[PDB]
Amino acid sequence: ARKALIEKAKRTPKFKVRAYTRCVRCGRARSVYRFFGLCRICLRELAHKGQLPGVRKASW
Amino acid sequence: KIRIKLRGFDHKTLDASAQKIVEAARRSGAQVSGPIPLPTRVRRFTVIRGPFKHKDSREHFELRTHNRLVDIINPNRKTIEQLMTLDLPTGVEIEIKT
Amino acid sequence: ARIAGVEIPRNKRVDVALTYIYGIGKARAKEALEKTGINPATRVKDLTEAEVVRLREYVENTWKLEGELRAEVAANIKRLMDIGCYRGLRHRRGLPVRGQRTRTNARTRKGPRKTVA
Amino acid sequence: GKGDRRTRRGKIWRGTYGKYRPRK
Amino acid sequence: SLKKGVFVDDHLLEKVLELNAKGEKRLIKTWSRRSTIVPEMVGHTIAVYNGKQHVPVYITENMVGHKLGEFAPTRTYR
Amino acid sequence: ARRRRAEVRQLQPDLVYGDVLVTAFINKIMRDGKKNLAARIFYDACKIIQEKTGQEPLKVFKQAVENVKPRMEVRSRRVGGANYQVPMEVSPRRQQSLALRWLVQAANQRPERRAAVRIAHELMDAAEGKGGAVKKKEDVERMAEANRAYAHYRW
Amino acid sequence: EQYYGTGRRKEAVARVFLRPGNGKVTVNGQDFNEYFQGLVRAVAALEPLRAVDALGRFDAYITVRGGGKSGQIDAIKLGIARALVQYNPDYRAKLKPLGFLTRDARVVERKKYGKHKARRAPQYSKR
RNA sequence: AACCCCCGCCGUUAGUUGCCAGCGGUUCGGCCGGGCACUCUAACGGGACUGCCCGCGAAAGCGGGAGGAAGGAGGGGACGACGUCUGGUCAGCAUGGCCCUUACGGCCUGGGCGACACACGUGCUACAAUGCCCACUACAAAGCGAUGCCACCCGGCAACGGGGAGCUAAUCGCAAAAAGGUGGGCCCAGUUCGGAUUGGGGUCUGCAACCCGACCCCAUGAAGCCGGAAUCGCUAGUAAUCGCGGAUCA
Ligand SMILES: [Mg+2]
Ligand SMILES: [Mg+2]
Ligand SMILES: [Mg+2]
Ligand SMILES: [Mg+2]
Ligand SMILES: [Mg+2]
Ligand SMILES: [Mg+2]
Ligand SMILES: [Mg+2]
Ligand SMILES: [Mg+2]
Ligand SMILES: [Mg+2]
Ligand SMILES: [Mg+2]
Ligand SMILES: [Mg+2]
Ligand SMILES: [Mg+2]
Ligand SMILES: [Mg+2]
Ligand SMILES: [Mg+2]
Ligand SMILES: [Mg+2]
Ligand SMILES: [Mg+2]
Ligand SMILES: [Mg+2]
Ligand SMILES: [Mg+2]
Ligand SMILES: [Mg+2]
Ligand SMILES: [Mg+2]
Ligand SMILES: [Mg+2]
Ligand SMILES: [Mg+2]
Ligand SMILES: [Mg+2]
Ligand SMILES: [Mg+2]
Ligand SMILES: [Mg+2]
Ligand SMILES: [Mg+2]
Ligand SMILES: [Mg+2]
Ligand SMILES: [Mg+2]
Ligand SMILES: [Mg+2]
Ligand SMILES: [Mg+2]
Ligand SMILES: [Mg+2]
Ligand SMILES: [Mg+2]
Ligand SMILES: [Mg+2]
Ligand SMILES: [Mg+2]
Ligand SMILES: [Mg+2]
Ligand SMILES: [Mg+2]
Ligand SMILES: [Mg+2]
Ligand SMILES: [Mg+2]
Ligand SMILES: [Mg+2]
Ligand SMILES: [Mg+2]
Ligand SMILES: [Mg+2]
Ligand SMILES: [Mg+2]
Ligand SMILES: [Mg+2]
Ligand SMILES: [Mg+2]
Ligand SMILES: [Mg+2]
Ligand SMILES: [Mg+2]
Ligand SMILES: [Mg+2]
Ligand SMILES: [Zn+2]
Repeated sequence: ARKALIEKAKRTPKFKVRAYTRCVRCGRARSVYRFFGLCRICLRELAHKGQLPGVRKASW
Repeated sequence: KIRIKLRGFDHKTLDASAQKIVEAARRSGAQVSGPIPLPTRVRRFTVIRGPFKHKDSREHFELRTHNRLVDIINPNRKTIEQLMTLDLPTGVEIEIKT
Repeated sequence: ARIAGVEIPRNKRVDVALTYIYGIGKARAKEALEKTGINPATRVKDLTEAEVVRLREYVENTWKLEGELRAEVAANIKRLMDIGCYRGLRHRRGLPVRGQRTRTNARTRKGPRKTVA
Repeated sequence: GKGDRRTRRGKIWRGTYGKYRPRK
Repeated sequence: SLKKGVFVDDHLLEKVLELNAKGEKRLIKTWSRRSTIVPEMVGHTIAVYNGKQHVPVYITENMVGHKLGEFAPTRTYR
Repeated sequence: ARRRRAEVRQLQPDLVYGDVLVTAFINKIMRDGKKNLAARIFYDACKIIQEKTGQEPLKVFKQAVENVKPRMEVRSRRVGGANYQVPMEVSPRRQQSLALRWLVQAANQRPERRAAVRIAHELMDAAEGKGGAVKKKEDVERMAEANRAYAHYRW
Repeated sequence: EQYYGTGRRKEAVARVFLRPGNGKVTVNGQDFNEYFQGLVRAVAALEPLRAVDALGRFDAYITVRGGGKSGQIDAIKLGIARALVQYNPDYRAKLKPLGFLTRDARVVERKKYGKHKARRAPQYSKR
């Protein structure tokens, strides 16, 4: 229940509300931002790689 | 008449390029109001630093979107064709109204 | 005066008086006043006798209440009781009727704490 | 209080406008 | 609480309406517990599901506006 | 608080009498940062101050605060073993903070409904002597003189 | 003729325009004794005047906006201080010693993560 | 430590933000003429270094004073050593070994994670008069919105429904910020405090609100008169208190 489950979230062969968020890299379901389409985890890895342009370690 | 908007992430390049246009357009045509730095759009994103049970010490960063403004009042063709081949951006968002 | 035919709010503002009537609240309190032309601030004690009948006749006929109201609310439950629905069975075990918490709290429908352990 | 499901302070806290508060 | 169109899965009526013809039986397994009890549904026997099995719950004119699921308990300790 | 003696926090003088003491007393009345009421409420009392007595509220306040200024109190200690209640001196800074606290605390202890009348009556009775806030002062002063025995360990 | 001075405090900012005249003073419409009715610290911003005696000798049209009400009065407390010190150099001699010329760094602290109010930590336990 | 960021003072670059500050006009709303003063706006700089006076001292440095928006780290953040906890997570992902393979894998419908005789943690709302209610009136910051936020008028007690303008946004909207100001009523009562509970009626989302959503209106109004032993946070724009935003998402 991990691969056939990320596949389920892709086809959308059925009703509206049933479709839901999902991470692009991993396949997470919770803590998945729409902006990037990524889970909070990898987003932090990538943001440390600079692979997310404009993003920078904020501080104030 | 003509107007230009320059949204961009890296304010470093968006500041120098905002200068380039003012350099040419002015020194070859009508009057051009100086660069107006608009209020920046900012999207922060706090996120649990760890991959698990550690709801605190969570790291957070931002994604600024700077805006700069410049206006060419009279569409002199002398500036029109130069500001159409002299430019050379890399990540700036230029737009033009009328 | 004995307005509700049984209930007897007195010696305090009329607008709050009928509130103490069962089946009457803050809303119908403000309505009954206007729907019979009556000063809200005036006290129940010092008031026109004719007005007494007026306020009484109105509310006592406009909408049912009291013992018959209570038996009405109780009937709506009696049916649930006999009907065999999930809504009634929560009145049965005495549990909440909103599917709300039961692992904790819900003391209001469970009464005081039974403890034991 | 901020708990009364039927008043100003209540709708202010609850996040709704409702009858007991202005609208359109 | 829903008001425009008192929803109730079609396969419910599609199965029971033919019963309204020759006034046939009532034995039939069901799943649309989220459906309303049809006004014309009186006098029948839809075995509602609860996650374990079908409850042979009989209907009466008193149980109508309510959902068909109500009369099919899910928690095993009623 | 182990390092320095920590500078005493200076407060802005009154915008009605110019004395820092008045505002300090105002702060104890205050609640949840609602400093608006406290000032008003204090002056509200002053209004009732003159109505009752011909005295000005400024002096009656200073008289009330003085009569509730505890000269000595008791503080617990550990003699490397047991635990007495040593009687001893009282810092000037403290005498005020207390004379104001008890004043406010005892102020609310009164039966009256409106707060201002409670602080007005309290301030009168305090300036007089029969004030309840004055009792919390007369009372504490005893504790000290009773234990005058354990004064040897004054430190 | 005129005078001027800005006043910042808590996002709030204020331009102070001075003009010789009566006691007339009004910020952004509304009589001053109306834009600060019921508020006791109202006369605070005007305090800078009682120092120079010019309480009854000057008028003022003020433009203040941003931040909360009370913080504004302090912005004017400094805005006016910058004013009468402007078109009057040697007036400074007895205006800084009295303390009226300072931005007042005091500002609201940013809420921290793992906290409740930048400092108020959550309820500790062990059970 | 310092080099980076926000917040304090200031200057230069910038004029669709801003102001009769300046004159004119005005349907007297910065709406028009008009200007960069100011406010604001986001770029680069300037300034603070025990540099100056005094007392001690070998020095480092400390104590006091002047000037300064700001003095010895000005306030806040980012940043957390060699390591320790056989700490945490193979369920985010990766991975050695191990196990199943018409199955320990896959599809759906319905159920459960929402179960309640209890116990602990974290929290919300209150027990009221420094208060509650109703009407009127003023002041924020930071944020988000084109199959999305919706001004304005109509219906409705209301949530909402319909018509319909503006807006790839310092130009339009979410948008009354609340406490507070003024006015008015309540007069110490389990009360106009308190809204738990529940009966009935109803709006929205979404195939679908029994299990199991949220919101509105009427009615019903519980425990609770400051909390046993014990225990928590906070040293300044902090605690306390008041309201607003966003992520997540039908
Ligand atoms: Mg799989
Ligand atoms: Mg979803
Ligand atoms: Mg609990
Ligand atoms: Mg509408
Ligand atoms: Mg209902
Ligand atoms: Mg219906
Ligand atoms: Mg078919
Ligand atoms: Mg705060
Ligand atoms: Mg210069
Ligand atoms: Mg003019
Ligand atoms: Mg002039
Ligand atoms: Mg005119
Ligand atoms: Mg204009
Ligand atoms: Mg003109
Ligand atoms: Mg520049
Ligand atoms: Mg320094
Ligand atoms: Mg030096
Ligand atoms: Mg030196
Ligand atoms: Mg010498
Ligand atoms: Mg040396
Ligand atoms: Mg030497
Ligand atoms: Mg030397
Ligand atoms: Mg020194
Ligand atoms: Mg810091
Ligand atoms: Mg470091
Ligand atoms: Mg049990
Ligand atoms: Mg335990
Ligand atoms: Mg109102
Ligand atoms: Mg209004
Ligand atoms: Mg405003
Ligand atoms: Mg945005
Ligand atoms: Mg969209
Ligand atoms: Mg219309
Ligand atoms: Mg409607
Ligand atoms: Mg209407
Ligand atoms: Mg609509
Ligand atoms: Mg229409
Ligand atoms: Mg259109
Ligand atoms: Mg726009
Ligand atoms: Mg617009
Ligand atoms: Mg708006
Ligand atoms: Mg009582
Ligand atoms: Mg009474
Ligand atoms: Mg359906
Ligand atoms: Mg109680
Ligand atoms: Mg404990
Ligand atoms: Mg500390
Ligand atoms: Zn991921």
